[PDB]
Amino acid sequence: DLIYQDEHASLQPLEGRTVAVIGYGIQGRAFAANLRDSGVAVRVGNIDDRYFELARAEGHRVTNIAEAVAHADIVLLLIPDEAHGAVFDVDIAPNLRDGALLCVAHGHSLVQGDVRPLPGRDLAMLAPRMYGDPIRRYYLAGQGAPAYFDIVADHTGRARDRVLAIARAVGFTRAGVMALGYRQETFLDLFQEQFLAPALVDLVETGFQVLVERGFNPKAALLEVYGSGEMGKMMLDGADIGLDEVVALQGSPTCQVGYHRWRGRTLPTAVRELAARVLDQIEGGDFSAYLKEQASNDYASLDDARRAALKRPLNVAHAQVRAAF
Amino acid sequence: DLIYQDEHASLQPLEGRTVAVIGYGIQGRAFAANLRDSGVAVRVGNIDDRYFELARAEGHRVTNIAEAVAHADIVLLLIPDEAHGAVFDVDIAPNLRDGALLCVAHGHSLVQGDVRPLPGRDLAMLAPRMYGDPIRRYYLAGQGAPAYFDIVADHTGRARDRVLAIARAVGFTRAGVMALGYRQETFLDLFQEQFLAPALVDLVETGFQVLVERGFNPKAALLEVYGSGEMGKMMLDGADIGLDEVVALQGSPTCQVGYHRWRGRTLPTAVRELAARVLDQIEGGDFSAYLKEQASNDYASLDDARRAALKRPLNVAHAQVRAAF
Ligand SMILES: Nc1ncnc2c1ncn2[C@@H]1O[C@H](COP(=O)(O)OP(=O)(O)O)[C@@H](O)[C@H]1O
Ligand SMILES: Nc1ncnc2c1ncn2[C@@H]1O[C@H](COP(=O)(O)OP(=O)(O)O)[C@@H](O)[C@H]1O
Repeated sequence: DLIYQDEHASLQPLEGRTVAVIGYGIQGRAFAANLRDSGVAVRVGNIDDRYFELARAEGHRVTNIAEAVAHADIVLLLIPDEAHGAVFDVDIAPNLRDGALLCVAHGHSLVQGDVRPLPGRDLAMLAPRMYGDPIRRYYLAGQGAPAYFDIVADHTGRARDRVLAIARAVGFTRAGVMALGYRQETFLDLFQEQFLAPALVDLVETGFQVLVERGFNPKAALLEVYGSGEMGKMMLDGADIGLDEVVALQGSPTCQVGYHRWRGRTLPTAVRELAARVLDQIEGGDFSAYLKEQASNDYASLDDARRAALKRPLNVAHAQVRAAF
Repeated sequence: DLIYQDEHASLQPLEGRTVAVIGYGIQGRAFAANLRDSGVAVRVGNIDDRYFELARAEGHRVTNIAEAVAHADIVLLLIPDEAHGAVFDVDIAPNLRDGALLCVAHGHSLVQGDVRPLPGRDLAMLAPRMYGDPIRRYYLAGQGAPAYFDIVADHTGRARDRVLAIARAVGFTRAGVMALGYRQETFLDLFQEQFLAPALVDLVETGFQVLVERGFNPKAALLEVYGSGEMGKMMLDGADIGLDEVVALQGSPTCQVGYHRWRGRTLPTAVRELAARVLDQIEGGDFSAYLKEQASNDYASLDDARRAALKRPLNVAHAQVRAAF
């Protein structure tokens, strides 16, 4: 495994170079803010909207995307993946200076083919593992977000040092920056969204329903299941020292005994089989198909699931809790 | 439902009264710090150890437990439940001033019979839903922790106002303080520890194993499954606006579509049946039995599960990650 930190990365490759940040959302504003604080010359490329006005008002050298790319050596494409293909073809590819570098913040856009290698220019992924605002927090708190990187096209032979110079300027090198293919990163993102995320909430919901069906106070049921933030905190503390280690160091004897009675025995094999069924759907291409179909409806059936979800006892109870507290 | 806030509670019942905080751990130090900042006269009762020295060094009027109870009108018993029975019988019950109030921070000690009603004195539960340090943070941040309360013995007719005066002084009334029996609170605590907590980690682990078994980078697998804190953050953000609502407001279309494809369909009935099997074990008394047996070994078999857990691929991978980052 190949993991770079502050000692293995240098700010030298950015000296006298202009970085263009495309977008000024939760991702864009964080990168832009850190780069500037690290002494990197940063321009903001953005469309005529509210986000553009914010960048100008916060002192950044802000123009339309095309202008920003023309006046830049490293370009950071930090807008939604839905916009990449169009912006890439019209703004980026035509104006990208000879020997310049293009970076995306995950592999979604590269796997889709919306962003592609260009003869005479470098292309990379530099994907923080924390989305948006934390990147700004961690940085100002002397820390940084862990990140993956992949050199897609190294037509200069300078991509790696420049990629890691950005990674360092933004703070990612402090935690550490590991090498991993954009394709695998994309499949981990989708897997977290399609198996893990739903399965946590389904489980949380199952606990709520069983308590309510057994005549426990619904507001209290929801509060303990996740409403407290206690389940939230455990999973954040777990990321530091380990999930079992949280129970050992923080938990009481009555808690530890009870936890360990059911640890490794709550799930039938059926769960494992679905985790593989979900991966099949991502690697095989069955999801890539599913998604295109939703987008053709204008995400009509998605907006039904949005509204269907809020009718569920859990989301009914949540509204009743927030109102009361 | 009966939920009290700042407007429905008063600091008047604490004016010219002395509050004794038994213990100075993560719970004790937080209560003590807030009470003092709210202008309440607070004494600290503690045994001859490191925790006692900390209280004295931070300016608190600190003595042995028995002395603190004798010189107090409201007593807060904020030490481990293992110590309650002994401290109660020797220190509290013999010295508890006529018409004084005893409070515990959950129902564990009351259900066990270690803390009991006394003729001529008040007894209550005031249980914050966030354990330890957050109580201090939330307070200094102008906020407070949600809490449950139960009046066990109201021999004065003044218990409720004094309980809620403490609740307000500590900050719990800001969020809100709901009425709930100590017995139910105990069963929610144990249920969170025995079904939900294990089932989250089992699920997290299942995701990790499936990814590793399919030739994904183990360090990356663990990072995405919980190591990021992204799953942690979602469940904390979920407590604010709702778990499905987090996906709707923060998630991308590709994320939302994928999440909603598997939401409500990841778990077979077997899961629901165990959630009931776990409740049976807590209400029926089968767990109360299980626990006593572990304590007779001196928690020998628990220390085996502690060490067994750290051998699991997930906890092996966690060590490899933290070291690397
Ligand atoms: N279709 C589009 N074409 C170009 N830029 C866009 C488009 N849609 C949104 N943007 C820009 O992308 C940013 C949106 O950020 P946001 O929606 O918060 O997502 P993210 O977190 O991925 O940045 C803004 O700068 C906005 O102006
Ligand atoms: N057997 C005991 N008898 C009396 N006090 C005890 C005993 N064990 C621990 N304590 C006290 O209880 C506190 C322990 O706090 P800690 O272990 O962090 O748990 P908690 O979060 O429940 O307070 C300290 O003040 C300690 O001195």
